[PDB]
Amino acid sequence: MPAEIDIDEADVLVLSQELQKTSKLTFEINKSLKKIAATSNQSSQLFTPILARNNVLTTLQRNIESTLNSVASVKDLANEASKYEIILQKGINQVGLKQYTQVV
Amino acid sequence: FSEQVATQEVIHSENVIKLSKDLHTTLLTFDKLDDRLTNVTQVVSPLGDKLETAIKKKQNYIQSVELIRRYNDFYSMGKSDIVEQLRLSKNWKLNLKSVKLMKNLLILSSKLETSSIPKTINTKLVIEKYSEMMENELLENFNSAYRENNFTKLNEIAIILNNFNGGVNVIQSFINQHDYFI
Amino acid sequence: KFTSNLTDLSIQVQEEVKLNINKSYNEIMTVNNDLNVAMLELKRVRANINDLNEVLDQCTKIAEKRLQLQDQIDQERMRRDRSSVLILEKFWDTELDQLFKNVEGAQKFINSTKGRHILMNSANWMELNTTTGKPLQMVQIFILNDLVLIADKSRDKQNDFIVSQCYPLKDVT
Amino acid sequence: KPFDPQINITKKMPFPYYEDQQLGALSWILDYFHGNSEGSIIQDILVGERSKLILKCMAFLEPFAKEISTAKNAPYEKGSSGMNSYTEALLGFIANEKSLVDDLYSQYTESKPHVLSQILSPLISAYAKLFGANLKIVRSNLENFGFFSFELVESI
Amino acid sequence: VKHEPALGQNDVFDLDPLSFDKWVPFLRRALDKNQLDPVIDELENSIEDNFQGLELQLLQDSQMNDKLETSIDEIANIQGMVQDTLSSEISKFQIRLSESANELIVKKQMY
Repeated sequence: MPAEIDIDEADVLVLSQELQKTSKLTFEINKSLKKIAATSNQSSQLFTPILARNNVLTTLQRNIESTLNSVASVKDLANEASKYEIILQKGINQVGLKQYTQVV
Repeated sequence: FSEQVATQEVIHSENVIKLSKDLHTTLLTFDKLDDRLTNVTQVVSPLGDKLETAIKKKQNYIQSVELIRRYNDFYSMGKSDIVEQLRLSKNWKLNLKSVKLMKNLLILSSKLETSSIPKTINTKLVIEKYSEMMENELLENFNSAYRENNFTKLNEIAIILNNFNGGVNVIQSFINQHDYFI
Repeated sequence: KFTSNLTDLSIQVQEEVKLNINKSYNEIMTVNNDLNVAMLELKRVRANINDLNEVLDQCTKIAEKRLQLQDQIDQERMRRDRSSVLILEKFWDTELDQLFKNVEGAQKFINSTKGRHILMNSANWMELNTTTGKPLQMVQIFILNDLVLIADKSRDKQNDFIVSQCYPLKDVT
Repeated sequence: KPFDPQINITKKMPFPYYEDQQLGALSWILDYFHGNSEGSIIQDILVGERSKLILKCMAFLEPFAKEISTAKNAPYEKGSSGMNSYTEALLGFIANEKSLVDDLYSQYTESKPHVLSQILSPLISAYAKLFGANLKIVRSNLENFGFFSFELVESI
Repeated sequence: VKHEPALGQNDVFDLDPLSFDKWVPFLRRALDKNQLDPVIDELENSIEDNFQGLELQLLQDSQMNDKLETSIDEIANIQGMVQDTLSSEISKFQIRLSESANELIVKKQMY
């Protein structure tokens, strides 16, 4: 004002120091993809074989557990189906969530 | 003269011009930033979605078994302090006072409704006190007696005993262990 | 016998796929759990970084908005060279944020509070008893714009009302 | 259950929100009913459940907003009818409608905002109705009640 | 995972599981006699940890598995786009700090 006339180098380089503080925000950005994308690659490879074992359930044990009764007999289904007229006529709340619905 | 005003011309004109152009391109960069962030957390809905599966009946089984061996302690007969730590592992190290003397007082504090009332909490806290005295000799053996153990035997064995606190009793067992010569 | 194979291979399926895949999701989705916390708080502070895109790539683009608002002004069609406030207003509001770096440091207000635009330096000069040559008490050296605060900040750990050996710089020798 | 939503505006209380004892069995029953494909049906039923319940709680606050009780006192004259709180709990139960409805998903499902149309398009017609009511008690005379219209503007 | 801690006795607060902590220990064993008559109900609560524990164990590994596919797949593609966006940010302060010291160097020439 009365003597501050050279303010371009100091307020603008201070704004470049703020841009150096925003270069520290680029350290927060390289740090952002660094920490976040590091969690991405780390959890990604960490749980891909978890999708191979959940896939081992979800492919092999899935249709294996489906084709358990690929051939299964005639009278026994009447027997245990009648035992699901035992258990399915116990209500829902006695029986329970995947108890009832999985008997369905 | 117009050398200085040439610094005003190139510096002010190019600075304002490429300031707006580069900062507007930076605004397009921020558009890509919130783009990838929105697709990122939107892809991170499966994180919480799978993360509801923390079925803490494990906590009911370590807690139910904690009630069980707690009742083994609460028969005034919890002599299951394998000697005396148990040695080199009871959680990973000396945890006979860590998981159990803190369960002798904190499970002396475990009052369901009446649940072996304060006749039992006192002497159960005296099992916290006997295992606390042997704990004092234990971390005293860890760091105060060794005093030569630059390794984890002072460090991560008393710091394995860092569920027990009050390490200025160990500094008291440094004016009585390492400044005991002093 | 195929029902015996259902007991063996399917008890392996439910029991061993449930227990083994229970280890896969337990340990591996525990790594997805804690690493989900890592990308979770990383997503939160990443949203703070997106806020920094507003706090720096828009705030210095607001400085650029005044800049190309002045080259957009360009009102010579030479005395319109006062194209910055942040030559005065945000430069003594940044230097009055050095009256907030001052007012934080205190660093006058206490009772001078006039002009420390460049509160230009602070040092740690443990002073000397000038006669005997022995040391005196310590003193922060607060060299402001136009006044000196040679303040013993001991045991005045603030920097609110520290011991102000003070005078103005225009006759400081 | 029904209740005056003004009681959750007087006491400012948080709005009802169902929870996971249901919701695990609910979404389970849904995709369970996408193996059965009748999740559309029980979905439309559920539009029934919460839509009618908004007709219940929002049947409480039909009273103080069908009637703008300040007709021509000065003309306007108080700024103080109850179409404000009507539209307030209308939007806030639109909000917990939005969340609590659009929670329960295997994430990609088409009709989730179409569900929101199924629940709220009748309530769009409810606001259009009471919008009609205050639209005609504030009618037929500028400065009837003519400034008070601006709060209607507020509401719209 | 999330197990094998010390936990003894964190949240002292005996949790009254089937109220077996309340019934045997806290209503028939009030003054430290029992838990010996109640210790039988504690081992019975361990069998109840095998039947309650087996019951929750059935529901433990039950919700599976379709698919969380683009968790991994969008983790991959969004990780590569995260790499390219990180190139946009390092490029952003590259050209940005290049201009900052550029016209702060011509502004140092204004100094």
